Order: sequence, then structure tokens, then C-alpha cells
Amino acid sequence: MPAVSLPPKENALFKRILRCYEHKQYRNGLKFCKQILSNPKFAEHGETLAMKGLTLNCLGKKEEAYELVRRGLRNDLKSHVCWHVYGLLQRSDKKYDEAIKCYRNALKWDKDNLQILRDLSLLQIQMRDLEGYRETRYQLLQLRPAQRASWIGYAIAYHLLEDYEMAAKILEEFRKTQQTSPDKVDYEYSELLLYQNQVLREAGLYREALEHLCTYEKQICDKLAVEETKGELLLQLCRLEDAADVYRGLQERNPENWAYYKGLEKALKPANMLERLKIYEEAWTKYPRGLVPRRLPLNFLSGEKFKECLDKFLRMNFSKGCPPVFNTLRSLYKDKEKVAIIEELVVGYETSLKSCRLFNPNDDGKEEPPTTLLWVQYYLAQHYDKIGQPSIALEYINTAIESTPTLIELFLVKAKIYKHAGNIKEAARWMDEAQALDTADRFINSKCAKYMLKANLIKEAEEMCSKFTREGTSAVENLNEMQCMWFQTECAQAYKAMNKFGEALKKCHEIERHFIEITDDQFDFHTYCMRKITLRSYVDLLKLEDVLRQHPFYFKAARIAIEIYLKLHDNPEELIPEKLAKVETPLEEAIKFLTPLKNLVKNKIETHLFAFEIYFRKEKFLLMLQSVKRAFAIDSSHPWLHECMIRLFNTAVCESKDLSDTVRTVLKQEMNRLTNPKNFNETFLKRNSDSLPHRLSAAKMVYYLDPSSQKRAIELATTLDESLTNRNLQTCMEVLEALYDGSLGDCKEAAEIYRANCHKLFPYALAFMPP
Amino acid sequence: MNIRNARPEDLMNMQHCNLLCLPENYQMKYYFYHGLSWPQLSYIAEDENGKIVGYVLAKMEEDPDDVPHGHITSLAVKRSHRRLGLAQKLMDQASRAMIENFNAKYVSLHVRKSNRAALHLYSNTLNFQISEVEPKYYADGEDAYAMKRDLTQMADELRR
Ligand SMILES: O=P(O)(O)OC1[C@H](OP(=O)(O)O)[C@@H](OP(=O)(O)O)[C@@H](OP(=O)(O)O)[C@@H](OP(=O)(O)O)[C@@H]1OP(=O)(O)O
Repeated sequence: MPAVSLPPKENALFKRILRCYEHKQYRNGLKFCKQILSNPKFAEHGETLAMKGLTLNCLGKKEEAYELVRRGLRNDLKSHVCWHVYGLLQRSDKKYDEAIKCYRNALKWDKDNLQILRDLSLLQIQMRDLEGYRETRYQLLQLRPAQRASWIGYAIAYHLLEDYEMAAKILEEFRKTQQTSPDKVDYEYSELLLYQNQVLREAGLYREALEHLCTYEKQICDKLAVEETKGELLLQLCRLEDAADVYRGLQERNPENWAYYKGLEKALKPANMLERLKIYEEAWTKYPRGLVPRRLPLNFLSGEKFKECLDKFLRMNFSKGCPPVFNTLRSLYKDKEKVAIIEELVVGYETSLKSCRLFNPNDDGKEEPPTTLLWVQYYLAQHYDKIGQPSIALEYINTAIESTPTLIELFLVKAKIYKHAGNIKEAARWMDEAQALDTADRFINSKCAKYMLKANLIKEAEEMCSKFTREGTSAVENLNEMQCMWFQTECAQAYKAMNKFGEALKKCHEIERHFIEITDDQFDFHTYCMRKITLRSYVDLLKLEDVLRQHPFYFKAARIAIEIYLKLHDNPEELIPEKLAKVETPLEEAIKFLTPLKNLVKNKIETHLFAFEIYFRKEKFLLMLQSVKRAFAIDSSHPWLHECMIRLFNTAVCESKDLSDTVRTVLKQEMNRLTNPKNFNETFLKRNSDSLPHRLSAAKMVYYLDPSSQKRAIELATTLDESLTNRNLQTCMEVLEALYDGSLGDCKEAAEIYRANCHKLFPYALAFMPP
Repeated sequence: MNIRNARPEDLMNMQHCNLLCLPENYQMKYYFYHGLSWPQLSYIAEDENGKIVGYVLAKMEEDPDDVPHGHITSLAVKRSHRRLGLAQKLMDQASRAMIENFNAKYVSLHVRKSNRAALHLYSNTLNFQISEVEPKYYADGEDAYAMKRDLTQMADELRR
């Protein structure tokens, strides 16, 4: 209000305009604006014009807001009010960086302004201007040293900069003033302490943290956090005796938390496989209801102790009749030997149960009811599905459906069978069945909708989801209202499977809009968490948001979009499918989708192979080399990565150098380090001849080099002897698509001797059935 | 299945589980609201691969009419992992946390009166008791029962 210097009547008016804005008396504030602006002497008066525009913006009249705030500002560019309003206005449009400039300019003319300092800092942390947030939080603490928020923010400033020790000293200072105060909430103090402890730990001051935790432990009420970080620290300090006590208490508190079993193994250090099993034995007899202690030894036991435990585990689970027994053991199925122990044992259980309703003929216990046999048949149905024997699995599920036609789980597994066997259209009808058996269960509804989606019955999936969708609007619009990315990702794949690239891109883009929205959702907790002192979770959320697009949903969407934008480059508010497929620069839009992957998903080989495809079409040979290398670091023998090097090696040798002879020779020195392309391919096929996914990548590549040995390409690609390490349904679909593909030149001849040769191998798979 | 305290990087996965399992859905911001207000209170159940098969999203009631008490915003267990006791185990963990962190004297939740499944779960297995009906609670228009589980015996077993 000092920035404004007006006659009393208007100075009074002006104060009312500010007050109307704070109390959202917009219609009344507007009247006062017009009163000042109607007097000719102040029709140009900048702060009233700025305050006019900001009020208008609250009523959704953005462009008149921008005319007014801009015009008002220009009349008085040394008014902190005008600069502050322009920042305020640009903030409501999430243009946070530009808002920062206006606040900094406003403080050029009002250095110690409390509101602008708070607003400015609030955006600096939002944008991760960590240096500037510390300046701003420091400036605040000097002006308002007795306000808790002044210290909280200063400490947070240094923590996020990783100046752990300064963060430590600010926090201890604040903690002293909070021990004395009577206004202190136990919970808020407790949270302050665990945050103070966490920074000490993140600074690797492990013993200081432990002494702190023991000093203030009785004033910390989150006793889970007390004991969990006590165990962490005691292990870190080699207090293994005391660590074991801590983790024994933890396991009593929650016997179904894996972490405390690994803490005990770290504390006790069992020397042999049986000393380690003692840890879990003791947990059983102490927590007989618990299932985690009886499951985890199956991961490390072997030999006859493995089958004894498995025998106890399956008998328990088959008598209690719980469904997810097979699900719990799927990780054991990576061990080819354990699977035989399972198969011989469960198969034995069935043959024994029919001759005499006992798990083994020599068992003493009372006879098992008929349900016990259904559960082993339900297991073996899932077991033979995983083994890759569809028909053998499909007979078990059908015997069991005939015995108890009421148990919905058998219809899901029957659907899973037909899916795994490459017949999703069949799988879909079994979900429809299962779904109609419990109209009330959305979990079944979703799986039906999902299977219908994958079967490209998109409109049928909408109507199925609609059974749980809000009755106001249509189902797709409510799923997007509720940030349902499983439906939208699965929908984008379906739309992409039917060459409806426009509609798929619409779904891919709606998923990004969700991640934008979630990224913005942090804004309100910046201040909230300073009054709540939930600082651990606050910094956890800040760290979460910094890598938010690491989530599987983003990658699933981004993959689909990048595939479509490449296929649209090879052959060419409101998201309209038609307009989105029309994009004049498809590779540029793909780049926008790839950028978060390049930063946050360097784990995956795909993020570099995709990047390669964008830069390969985009001519950029420097970026093309960057992508092949990071992929080579992850898996040197990857079949897609192989196809990518053979395409880079030769477009360097063959044509369009158009760069410094160093850029033209750097690839010659770098690729001859990582001789000749054709023998480079032959050696790949040499080392990886047994593998087929590799074998095809060689096969297409030898056709890339010449069309003459196409016939040999066709024979190396269509090998189907069981010698092959990875000859499965989806790879064979890859090979036969590769003949229609054109990547093997017009092989309609071998394509149908291949479709029919594959129909005999996967008789349920649809991709291989006669016309 | 692993049962552990939910953390902010778990909430999207919780939201996915919710959307698969239940009709009452929330936006991510509401999930953040819980994890940044009552972090100790929500628990998850995950499998070998860190995939969520159950959760309990919980809070303290913000303006309790009487004593402080916790409130179940949402609880789901995928039917595929039915019959392993996760709903009880999840519920027992949030209960213990509400006691330690907020001195809750009970836990309350809401249920459509026609939701037989949930009524039988909460009343028969979790010792929840009907206390009061909220007329036309749901946007559907159905009345809700409010159910309370007394937390003072648990609290006494903990102090021992
Ligand atoms: O790879 P994912 O993205 O994790 O998804 C799924 C899916 O996950 P969600 O249900 O969690 O969304 C399934 O079921 P769940 O057991 O987790 O409930 C499942 O297949 P179904 O829907 O057919 O049960 C499946 O299958 P698999 O056992 O073959 O790994 C796996 O599916 P995808 O093969 O489609 O990736």
C-alpha cells in the first residue's frame, strides 16, 4: 500500500480494493476499481489498473486481466505492487518461472516485504531453485525470528542442498526453542525429532544419530520409526547383539514384514543353510498364524529340507483352501529343479487324494473334505499353464469347473490359460462368465474390461466398466476424471493394435496430463507441511516428484506414443485424435515423450533403443552414437540393439557424410573398437545361434545387407527345433509378422508354411490359424 | 505377502489398487493429503515384485465430536489374494499406529447398508460394530452405516 500515493478518498477506496480481493469480495472490489478509474486524474493509475485486472482474473476474464496488469505495470515499473500483481497473475497460469522474475523485481523496490518473500520462496522450492530458496528463507528468518516456519524453511533449505551438517545445526537450534514452549504438540515435536534424526543419518553421522535417538526416544511417539531406525543404526555401528533384539521386537510387531527377517539375518549372520532356517522355525512356533515366515525359506532352501517345508506349506494352504498359493510360489518357478519337486509332490497329492482322501496314503489325520482336492487341481491348472503345457492345464481346470461351478477363481485361471496360449478372444469370454458370477466385485469387472480391451472390443469394455463408473457421465470420461491409467494405457494399446493411431495418441496424452497434474499437486503442501511439521514425508514427496515420471504408467504410455510417432513419420482443453495424428513434426513430439525417460529411466535398454530410432530418422549422428552406447552398456547382445548398430555402421560407410571428417571417422574408430558390418552380424549369429530372438535380428539384418541371401535369412529365422533357447509363442509371432513385415522381402511363400508349422506348435494361438 | 507402512512413492500404486477394486475413488492429491498428514497410519500389502495386492488408507478424524479417533478412508484386498487375512493384518497395523501416534480411542468407517460382503468382513472378522446411520451418504443416495471398533483393549495390551 505504500507503493500507492493517492488522495485520501481514493487511498481509502484503494485500501478497500485490496481488502475486497483478500475477502473475495470481487463484485464489490470491481465497483471500487471503477470509482477510482472514472476520475480522469487517475484513469491511468497503475496499481488500480493492476488490481482491477487481478480481480477480473479471479472471475475467469484472463485476457482483460492481462491487458490491465500489463498496462498498469508499464505506467509504474518501480511499483512493487504492480510487479507483485503481475507475478500473482502469471502464477495462476502455472507460469512459475516468469512469476519468479516479477517477485524479484517487486523486491527491488520493496526489500523487506513479507508476503512477496513467502510467495517467492514458495515458487522457488516448487521449481527447485534451491540456492534462491535458501536466500529467501534466510531473509525471512532475519525479519521474523520467533515464527517456527522461519526456522523450518531455513533447515529444509540446507537439507535439499545436501549441506547436511548446517541442516543439523539449524534443526537443533529450533528444537531447543520447541522443548521449552508450552504450545508444543507431542506429535509435531516427535516429527521434528525424527526429521532431525534423519538428516544426521543422511550425513552419515551414525553414532550421533543413535545418541540422539536414545536421548529423545521417549518424546517420539512414532515407535515404528524409533525401532526401525534403531536397528538400521545398530547394524551400521556393529551393535549386532542389540540389533537382533530390536528386530525381534519388530517381528513381534509385524511378523509379515520381510525387512525384519533380513535384519535378523544381518544381525545373527547364520553360517550355513540350516542355521538360517532356525530364524524362521522360531518365528513359526512363535507366530503360528503367520505365513511370511513359512514362505520365505522356500527361496533359499534346497534338497530335502526344501521339500519338507514345501510339504508343510502346501498341505496347510490346500486344507485352508486359500486361492493364491500358486501366486506366492511363482518366483520359485525360475528354478527348473524346484518345479519338478513341486510337480511330483502336488501331482502325487492328487493321485493320492482320489484313491483315499488323504494327502499321502500313510497320513494319520482325519480324511480331507472334497474341497482339498479341488485346490490341488486348481494349483496344477496354474502349474501346467506356467510350464507352457496349455492342454494339460486346460483339462485340470475343466474337471474342477465341473465339480464346483460356483468358484470364480477357476474361470479367471481358465481365462489366463487361453491368454497365455495366444487365444485372447476365448480368454475374454471366460472373463465375461466370471464377471457375471459376482456382479458386485469390481476387481473381476476390471479384469474383464482389461481382457476385452486387449481383444480390441473397446466399446464392449466401456459398457463393462460403466457398471462401476459414476452415473453422471460416460465411462471413459469418468475414468479420466479418476486418473485411471490402467484403463487408458490398455486402451492406447488397443487403439494402436487397430491402426487407430489418433485415438491411441489421445490416450497417451491424457496419461501425461495426469503426471502434469500430480506434479502440480505438491504446491499446496509446501506451506501445509510447515504448519504440520510432517517433514520426513514432505521431503519424501519432494523427492518423489523429482522422479515422478519413473512410474511404469508413464513408460507404458510413452512407449506407445513413441512407436506411433515413428510409424507416422515413416508413412504419414481438447485433444482430438484426428488433429493429433496430423502432427507436422512427429519426431519432435516423440522427443518430448522421450525426454523424461532419458533423465529418469536410464535403467531400461528400451529408452536408449527408442532414442536411437528418433535420432536415426532425424539424421543426428552424434545423438545416434550416444544412444547405441548406453544401450550397449546395459546388454551387449540385445537383439534390438544389434539391429540398431548394423543400421548406424552402414549409413556412416554408405552415404551422406555431411559432417566434419572427424565426425565421419569418429564412428569408424568407435565402432571398430566396439571391422566390417557383415561379419559383425555373422559373429552375433555365431555366439547367439541357439537363441531365436537373436537369430531373427541376425536374419532381418542379413536381408538388410543383401536381398540375394534372402533365402538363407528365411531358413535362419524360421528354425523351430527345440534346440533353440527362446522359441516361444510371442517370438514366433515376431518371426511371422517379420515375413508379412516386408523386413523379409515378400515371403508370402514361407509365411504360410510358417503359419501352419506354428499352428501345430501353439494350436490355440490365433496368429497361426488357417483362414 | 509383505505388510508394511505406506510411503509417498506407494500412493499411485495404492490408487491403482483402489481403482481396480472399489467404486469409491480419489484423486492423487487426496492420497498425498493422507500420507503427508498421518504418514504412520496407512499400510500396504505387496508381493514378490512390489505389486500392491491390498492397502488401508487411514486418517484421524479432523474435528472429532468426542474423543480423538481414527477413520478408515479406504480398504481393499484384491480378490486374487483373498483368504490370507490381509484385511485384518492391515487393519491391526493402522489401529496400533493410531494409538501410538494420536492416542485414538477407536476406529470408524462407513459402509453401504446393502454391501453384505463388507458388513460381514468388518463386523464378523474385525470386530466392528454398527453405531449410527448417515442418511443419503453416498452420491448414489444410499444410507451408510458408521461402524466403530473400540481401540482401548489393544491400547492396554500395548502398554503392558
Ligand atoms: O505386467 P503388469 O503390468 O504388472 O500386469 C499384468 C497384470 O497386472 P495388474 O492386474 O496388477 O494390473 C495381471 O494380474 P495380477 O495378478 O497382478 O492381478 C496379469 O495378468 P492377468 O490380468 O491375466 O491376471 C499379468 O499376467 P502374468 O501372470 O502373465 O504375468 C501381468 O500381465 P501382462 O502379461 O499383461 O503384463
